Amino acid sequence: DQLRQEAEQLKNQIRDARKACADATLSQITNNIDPVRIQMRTRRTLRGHLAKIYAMHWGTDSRLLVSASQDGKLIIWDSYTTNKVHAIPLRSSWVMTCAYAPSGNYVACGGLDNICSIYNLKTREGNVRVSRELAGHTGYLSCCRFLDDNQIVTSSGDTTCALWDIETGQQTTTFTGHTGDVMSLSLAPDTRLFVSGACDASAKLWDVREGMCRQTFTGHESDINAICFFPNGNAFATGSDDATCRLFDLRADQELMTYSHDNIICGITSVSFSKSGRLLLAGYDDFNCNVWDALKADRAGVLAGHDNRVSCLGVTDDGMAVATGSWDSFLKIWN
Amino acid sequence: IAQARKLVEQLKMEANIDRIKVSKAAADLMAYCEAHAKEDPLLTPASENPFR
Amino acid sequence: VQLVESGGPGGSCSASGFAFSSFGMHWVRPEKGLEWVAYISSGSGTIYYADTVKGRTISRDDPKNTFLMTSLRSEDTAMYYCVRSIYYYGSSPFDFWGQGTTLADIVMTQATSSVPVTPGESVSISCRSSKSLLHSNGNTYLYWFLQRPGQSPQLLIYRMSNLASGVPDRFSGSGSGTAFTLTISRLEAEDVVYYCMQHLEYPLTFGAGTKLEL
Amino acid sequence: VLRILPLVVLGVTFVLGVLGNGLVIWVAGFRMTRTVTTICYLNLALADFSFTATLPFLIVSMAMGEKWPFGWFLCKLIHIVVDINLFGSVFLIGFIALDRCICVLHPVWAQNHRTVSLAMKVIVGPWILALVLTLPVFLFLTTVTIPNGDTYCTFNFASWGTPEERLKVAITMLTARIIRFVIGFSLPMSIVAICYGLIAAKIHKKGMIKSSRPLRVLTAVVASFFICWFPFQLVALLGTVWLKEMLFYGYKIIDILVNPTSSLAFFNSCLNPMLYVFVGQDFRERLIHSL
Amino acid sequence: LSAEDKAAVERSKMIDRNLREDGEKAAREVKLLLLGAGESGKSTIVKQMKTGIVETHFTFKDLHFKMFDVGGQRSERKKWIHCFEGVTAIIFCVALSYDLVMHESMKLFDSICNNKWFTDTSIILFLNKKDLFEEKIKKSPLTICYPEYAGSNTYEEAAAYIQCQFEDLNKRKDTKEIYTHFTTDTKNVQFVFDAVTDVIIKNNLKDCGLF
Ligand SMILES: CCCCCCCCCCCCCCCCCCCC(=O)N[C@@H](CO)[C@H](O)CCCCCCCCCCCCCCC
Repeated sequence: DQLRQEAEQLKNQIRDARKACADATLSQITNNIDPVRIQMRTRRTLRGHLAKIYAMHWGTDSRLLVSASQDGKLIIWDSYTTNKVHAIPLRSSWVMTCAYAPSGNYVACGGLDNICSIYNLKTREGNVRVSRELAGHTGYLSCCRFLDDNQIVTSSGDTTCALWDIETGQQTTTFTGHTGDVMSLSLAPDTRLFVSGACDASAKLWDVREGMCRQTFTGHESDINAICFFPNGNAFATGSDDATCRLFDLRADQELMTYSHDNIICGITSVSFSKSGRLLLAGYDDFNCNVWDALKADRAGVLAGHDNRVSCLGVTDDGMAVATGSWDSFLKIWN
Repeated sequence: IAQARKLVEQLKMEANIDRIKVSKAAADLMAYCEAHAKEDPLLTPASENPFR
Repeated sequence: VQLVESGGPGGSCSASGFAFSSFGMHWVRPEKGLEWVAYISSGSGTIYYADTVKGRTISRDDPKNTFLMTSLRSEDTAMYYCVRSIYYYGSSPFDFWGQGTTLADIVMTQATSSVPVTPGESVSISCRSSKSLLHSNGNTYLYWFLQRPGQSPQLLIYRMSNLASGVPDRFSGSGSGTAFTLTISRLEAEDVVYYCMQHLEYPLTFGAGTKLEL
Repeated sequence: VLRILPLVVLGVTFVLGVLGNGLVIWVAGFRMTRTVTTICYLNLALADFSFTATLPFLIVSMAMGEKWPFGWFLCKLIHIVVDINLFGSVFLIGFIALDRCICVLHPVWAQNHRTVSLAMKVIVGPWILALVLTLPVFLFLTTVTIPNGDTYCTFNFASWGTPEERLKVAITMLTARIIRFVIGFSLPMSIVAICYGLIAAKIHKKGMIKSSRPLRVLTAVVASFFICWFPFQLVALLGTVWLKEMLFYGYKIIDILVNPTSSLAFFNSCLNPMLYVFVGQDFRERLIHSL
Repeated sequence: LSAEDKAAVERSKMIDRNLREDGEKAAREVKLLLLGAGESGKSTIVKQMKTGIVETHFTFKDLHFKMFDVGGQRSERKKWIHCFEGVTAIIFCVALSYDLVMHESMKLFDSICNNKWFTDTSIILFLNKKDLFEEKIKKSPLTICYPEYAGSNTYEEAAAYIQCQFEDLNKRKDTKEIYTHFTTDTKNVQFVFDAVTDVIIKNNLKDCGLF
């Protein structure tokens, strides 16, 4: 009724306000910036997965890395010696995400079973066992990310995100503003805000404290699969099944730069930044990964070392590597 | 309906947010890149990297 | 986390509470000192015996989660000790020392025994080794064990810098090259001899030990 | 002809085998996931590759007038390699036929109990049998110097010298080595024919013979194992049953044709990759994407 | 070289052997999807077997089947359907018996059969509620959903046309074989076993080169 007219008026107000701030685009501003053509190479192959690899996450020490694959396997590796450290047997092989806690004590996993399993690594007994099972989520998990050793946020195709309390096991904040399926998720360094890109073609910056959505961006034509924070905390880039990546600034609330090429018509599955927020690394599903200069919006490198879709990728906190896990069942560390 | 009112409030809260001109935001973006990429290995390697 | 074993002239570890099948196992040897006995790893792949008693036997069973010599040599009259050590990145080998029972290569010299120490004061214990204890990977190998009187040894500082679980944060160890040290800041009554350990080579020599009188 | 065509066929087999076997051990060897079928193809490629690497020595020996210009150790090693790997190929052909027959006829079992571990623990059986059947090649071969100094490369029994007993042991141990045929043609040809006819019958009766692919490549393999091994196992069979009349009198037809049928027999080694590995579409795509 | 990293590579090789052993018994159970509109008795077929994704495993003639039911997920299908790339077969359920539209099921089949993740994966179609369909078609013409043709109004005729249409939804005919069926049907799991054995034989012939 009148609200529909009111809703349209509010949307028009938002659009006009957004258009007002557009002082300039990254093209003109960054024209006076030197492009990075980096070409990493396989320094280690991490074999031992017998099925598709969807998830990886880098440990905080830039030394260990965890990989979740359809083999019902969550392998904790050693990036240098390649000697596998742990092999956690997941009780639900349909995993779509994993996360390595900042303190290294815990590791996250989750997937079509829409149960966020928090596994405990450092225990008196040698084995690695599951600590908590975060349930009550009517979609499928897509990305878990630890805030501390007791708080984790999980996004699902349940049109909802959630901040939990691993101690009590009960969802303590529900983030429900979207209208499609939330496919990605990433935490700001402050661990006070986080972004989630959904199948609505929209991304959203939320507020873990207040318990309420803060900003919604719409710059894409189809499902979003990846989103990751620019390490300064107030920007984030994202990738969509429409073969395009876009950069957003949370304070500017607008779209800033686009990353696409005419030849590529494939999809995107993971996006991560460099340590300095200069290299935008994105895992396309044309059987290889891509590397851009986010600021200059120019193609700068290809990680073509797989025979299947490059699903997940991550960059160490030390910044001295990048690990890509594709559907070829092989992790690959590049430097 | 109630869902319409909830959506109206959800857009209303986002209406009054403060914003800055994209020049300043892009300036911050490239500042954080240039003044912090002297250490980034994937840009300029890691003369003796631990992945040798 | 619970190792109890049983045993005793002329002729000749019921582990519980942890995943034995993925842990290495040793043995360690009179009211004088301690020295290495044998070794085994997960899966019974690599077995090192002690040079002094080479070829005279260590053997494990994982489903049983537990066995151990042939000649009653004079030096064999001692108190043998049972330890576990899982070897992966960032682990704490020799973490748990069992109670134990009764019955060339790098060596460490201390010669600093019998240092009298009072509560509340800070104390330091030295440790000199023959060669350098630093593999090329960056790890310095020294496992500062404390032997409280009438009790099994305990790990304080594994790999010569890291601190093991349960140890209060007052303990700390350092020292590079060959000469090492262990430091206690605010000594307490339950901190009354200290034993070094090398791990670069197969023979796990210890060193004499420095008793702290209180 | 009958003195030049064998050399040309042997050389063509050598070069084609080297190339194809290298392709199989480089694409199916390294650049493909390890499975039972890949194990069998890689082992067969390795067998044929060792054989075709030994092949230039054989072609030089034949061209130089049935001689051995190379050293005694070189000739001994090359004949050991040929004897081990020719049997390796002719046995791994039968092994792959058995694998395909047990995968098609009995698929439930071939899924429940056919893993890479079993494949690697049984694939060395043919190699062990090849070693057993090639021991009488290392044991009773040495360089023999001709009175004219030609120093040909044949068998000898001087290490075992009484001409009566020496010649008796010579004849008996040369007519014992029937084996080239009974366990070099009868077993492998029988296995290939029976197993592949069985799978053709099974995939006809059950239906699902959609295109003209199956009945083509399933008879091409039997034909390429028969029309390229049978003349050797007829000439050598005859020789092994006419040893007397060829060693005392000079039936010169049989010896007059050993080189042609030898070239035809060796052509199978070069043909095998183009018949077991390149046929599969997945391998073709993997090779195309590899290089 | 190695001091205790020599004991770390030992742990690595031990758990690598454990992974390989698990994969041997992981690639031993035949994986099998299950889909449907929701009114179709996929619940019925899983009930007759000798939140989130539902797992069901069973045995028949020493072949371990593992069925995956996902209809409990009311999310975007184009995001979790690619995870089931390696499934040997897809059991599809369509209810022959017009409560709302049936056309939705036909649209679903086109979205599963012609889906790019299932070009070589066979679909075991299942027309359920055969008894109700027979007792229903007399009371209501088949034209209400099939204006084009209703034909003879006996079950052996109308169901023949529905089956013919569903086969005709095959956007590709070279690879996929739609082992259709009807289902108290006690010989059902045997039919799934025959179809899966046929698919396994076809795959073995494919990677053996004979296809
Ligand atoms: C002190 C006195 C010392 C002795 C003095 C001389 C002894 C008296 C005369 C004896 C003659 C021998 C010595 C003469 C020297 C050579 C002259 C011609 C000899 C001659 O006719 N040689 C024929 C037959 O012997 C031919 O070269 C034999 C080849 C090997 C058998 C295999 C059959 C072919 C199969 C080919 C592939 C096999 C490998 C694949 C296995 C699957």
